[PDB]
Amino acid sequence: KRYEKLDFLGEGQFATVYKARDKNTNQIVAIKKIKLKDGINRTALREIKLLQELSHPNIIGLLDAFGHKSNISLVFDFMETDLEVIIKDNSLVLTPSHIKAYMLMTLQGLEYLHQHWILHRDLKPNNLLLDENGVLKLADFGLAKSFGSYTHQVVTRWYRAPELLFGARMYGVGVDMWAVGCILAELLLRVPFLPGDSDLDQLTRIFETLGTPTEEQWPDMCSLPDYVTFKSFPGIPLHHIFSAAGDDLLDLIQGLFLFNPCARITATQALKMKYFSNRPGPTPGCQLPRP
Amino acid sequence: MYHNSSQKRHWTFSSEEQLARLRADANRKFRCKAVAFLEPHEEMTLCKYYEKRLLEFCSVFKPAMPRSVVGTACMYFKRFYLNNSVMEYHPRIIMLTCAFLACKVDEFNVSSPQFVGNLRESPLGQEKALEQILEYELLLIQQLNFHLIVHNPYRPFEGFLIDLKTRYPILENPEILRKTADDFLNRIALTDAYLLYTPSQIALTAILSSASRAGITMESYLSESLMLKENRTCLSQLLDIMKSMRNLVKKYEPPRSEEVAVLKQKLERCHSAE
Amino acid sequence: ALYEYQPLQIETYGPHVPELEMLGRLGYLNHVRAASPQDLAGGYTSSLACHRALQDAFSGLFWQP
Ligand SMILES: CC1(C)CC[C@H](Nc2ncc(C(F)(F)F)c(-c3c[nH]c4c(P(C)(C)=O)c(C#N)ccc34)n2)CN1
Repeated sequence: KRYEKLDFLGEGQFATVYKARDKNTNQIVAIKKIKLKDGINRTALREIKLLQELSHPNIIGLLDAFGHKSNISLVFDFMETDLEVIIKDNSLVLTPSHIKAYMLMTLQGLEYLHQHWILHRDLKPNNLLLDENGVLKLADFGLAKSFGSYTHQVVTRWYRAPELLFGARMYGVGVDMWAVGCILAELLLRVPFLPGDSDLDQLTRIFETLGTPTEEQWPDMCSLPDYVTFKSFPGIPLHHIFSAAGDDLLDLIQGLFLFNPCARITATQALKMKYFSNRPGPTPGCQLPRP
Repeated sequence: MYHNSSQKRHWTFSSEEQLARLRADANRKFRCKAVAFLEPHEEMTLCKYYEKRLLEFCSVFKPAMPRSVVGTACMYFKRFYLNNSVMEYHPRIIMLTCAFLACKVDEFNVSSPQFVGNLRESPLGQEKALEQILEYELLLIQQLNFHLIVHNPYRPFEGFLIDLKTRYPILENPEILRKTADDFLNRIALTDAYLLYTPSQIALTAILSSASRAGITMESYLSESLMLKENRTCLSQLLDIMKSMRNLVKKYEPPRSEEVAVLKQKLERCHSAE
Repeated sequence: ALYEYQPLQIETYGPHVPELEMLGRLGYLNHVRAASPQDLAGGYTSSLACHRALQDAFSGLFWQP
């Protein structure tokens, strides 16, 4: 097209991603070149249909789409970094203000997104792209879906909420909220909070670390279709897990890891929590660490 | 959401004079390319006829295709032929590509083989049609301008019924309106209205048309429940918008069978040359 | 440099939409399907469905091209 292909940024299941320049502007873009009698791949049509209806600073902008026949290339702005790389950077310190800023943008993007009746369903640190002005964008809307009208397989396992793991068809923002919870835990612990190798082992580590739920905690848990009773764990007190976390952040984390996804704080409720309004400012995007 | 949609922004036109213009343009622009012939009213008669064809396709689709797919398909077919001639892209084919894209965008997961299993042909025809559908799927999408989410009136319609059941016991059972307001949404769908007014306005006009058709004047719903006593010009802007829709369903005449047969023969001919 | 929650002030060009938590209080949830126990345990409520239906009814009702 009008695009120069600079760099292979990576490849995963549905697309190869290239850093590319339009022969039209100074602005670098990220072209996601989507791979194959189905017609144009649904994960591309998913990003096209959603990102054309979302206009928020904390959601990735679709710039263009082009292609030929059943192949397509979605063009997005290039994001220099992502939250996974920030979390994994061993020589980069996550001050509480950095953590608050990342969380704030994530929740603002999510609030907008949930207001527009969409779930990302694939929040994890690598899908939280940072532009070079330090605006975190939600990105990789390839699993994102409209709610308030699904499937349990969604969200990469370490961020997958227990209601997803118990086979919940229907869900709402709590799948994103638990994933925010997990991303928050990993901004704190600097490693996967619940790195479980299977649906069974993810539920085990959930119940090991946070305590096994009850019907006092999660009213109709037992009605989830892939439910099985775990042994009662005590859980590890959230101040023994997150010993740097203040009571406000633990109150956040607590509400982000509430077993009842109904009780689990929404992006709006989370944003109204005292954590965000308290004395350490959420860092300006300009001053977030570039890894 | 509609109020910040690409539909509102780009696909709800200021009047039918702007519609007629985009169409009359594209007929001329076809001729300018083709010389480097149906008249615009004849393209319109055919697009009316093939939007009927799209509706029949979507209505018999063997995995039960949702109204929000069918409405999205029909909307893609209205938007396509605003800016493209039926003499460049054969409406028969583009209708399938409309349904196809709409199945995918509305998340109605149906594989290509059982998509074309619905076509009333031989399997060679089904394969050839599938191949044409896949030939035009990106074309369609480029001509829809990558504005793929279509706000149908049907969810707005559910919300007004919830709102009426809750807040307007003047209309004791609102659900009695459902049939004739659906029939009126179906009639509004054949018109230009989808390109001219909002999904909520269409939904409310359909409700108030069914209300009026039952003799139940719901003026107090508009003034009192919707709070347009506060702003009576917004009440009259609303009433004007709804008046004009009832006039669109009034002025709409179906394409005649005997007429469409001539225009079809012309269309086939425009496609067999060139 | 503190944050303060300010809602999104997206203009809907439509009637006032009754807040999600008020829908039961205001009696709108009498007119939508109750979310079943599996729905509820997944975090899906009758209020989500209701709220979106009402949001869509009202959105762009007053808007002129
Ligand atoms: C290594 C870093 C941190 C610095 C470059 C990269 N910059 C960037 N800018 C924009 C986009 C967007 F969002 F615009 F595409 C994307 C992108 C999004 N999905 C991707 C994938 P996948 C295949 C997981 O979808 C892979 C893989 N592998 C690679 C890149 C992307 N990346 C992000 N990673």
